[PDB]
Amino acid sequence: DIELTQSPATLSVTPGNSVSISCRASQSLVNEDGNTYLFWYQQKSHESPRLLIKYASQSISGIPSRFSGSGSGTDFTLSINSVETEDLAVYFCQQITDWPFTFGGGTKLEIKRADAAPTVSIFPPSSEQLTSGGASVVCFLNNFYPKDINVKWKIDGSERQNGVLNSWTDQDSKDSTYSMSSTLTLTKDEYERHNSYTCEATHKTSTSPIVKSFNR
Amino acid sequence: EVKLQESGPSLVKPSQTLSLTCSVTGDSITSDFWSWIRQFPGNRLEYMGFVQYSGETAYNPSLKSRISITRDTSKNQYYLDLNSVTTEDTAVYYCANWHGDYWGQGTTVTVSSAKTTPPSVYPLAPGSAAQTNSMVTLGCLVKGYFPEPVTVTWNSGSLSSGVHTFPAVLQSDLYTLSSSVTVPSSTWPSETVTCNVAHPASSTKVDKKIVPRD
Repeated sequence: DIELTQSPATLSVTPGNSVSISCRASQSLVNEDGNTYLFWYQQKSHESPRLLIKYASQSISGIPSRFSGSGSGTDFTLSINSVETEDLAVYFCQQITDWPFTFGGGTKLEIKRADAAPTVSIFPPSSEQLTSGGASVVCFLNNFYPKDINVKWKIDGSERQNGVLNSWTDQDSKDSTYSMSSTLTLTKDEYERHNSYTCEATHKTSTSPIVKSFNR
Repeated sequence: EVKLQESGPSLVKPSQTLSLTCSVTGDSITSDFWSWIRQFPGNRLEYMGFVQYSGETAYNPSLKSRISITRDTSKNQYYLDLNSVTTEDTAVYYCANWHGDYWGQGTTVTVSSAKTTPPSVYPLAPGSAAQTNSMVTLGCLVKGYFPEPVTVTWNSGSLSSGVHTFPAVLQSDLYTLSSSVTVPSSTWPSETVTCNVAHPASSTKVDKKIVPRD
């Protein structure tokens, strides 16, 4: 089958700047009838792919002039000449010259934004959950930038590492920020042995950490 | 214009057959060729095959005689049947015209021998002490369910601008996700705020009111 290798796997950009995504095919994509079947797609979070370019460079109607395709044979490029914040998504190349039709593995485009500190919130285990016998303490770290960040849970000042589950949101198309959620899950019995529950966030936006805390 | 829509089961056990339906509205299916494309966890896409207006088909060799694509032209819908599935057949299934000009919304399908587990929906209200703040953040913890997916809305989608729904994580073979909403402190508890949670696999549809901790 014809294999498509995209490069790079991920890249970042500042609105107004341009970006360049490549697609390498294992063999020429020029059909016996001299037509090249290289298609380019844009896929946003929670959506199906959306076709942008057909036949390597032929523009679809309704796609901004921003997007352009070039290349031939085995080497193709998708270029966006003046990136808008809406443009964040995963981009794929596809060939329909040979059977079976194949896709490249995708290229993740991310945006650059001004730095931003996270809004932190801690929540005690709900009564319903404690009734069942477990105790999850949750802390939301919303709307920050850059994505790199550290969270530490502390029980009565004592640092806790085991029992934590973390989850990162995808970058926001509207404001280019990131969000994260951290949960420390304990048995009802273990939670009742301490009083102070603390969530601390360390991020570029500060030398000192943001501390959210509650006591039983 | 041309609008696509997938439908089918959320969970199917190994060795069984998976069957989906693509329902088309707008034009007639005799005006084009139609396909099935799936996306695995990792986001890799595999073109499954297509069916022409004459009933003729092309199937990807990777699906070693386990696939069948047929149609119901009067009903304006086409189908997919995949044999003796295994874990590897877990993915989200999309239907699209053969060139990818139009696509449906996609449908999540998990193949497993594990039993369906409905989520425990717990509310997240701030600890009983507080209030110097102009905004207030609440949340819902959707715990220990299987398989994926579940969807969350706050107040039936009336509250959307300050929402964050986080991707589920796996813990002891079960999924757990959370969602947060931020509103002006003058709206809650003054007015109610409820998170609506749906878990398709177990046919779960629960509304949980966020109550202040007294």
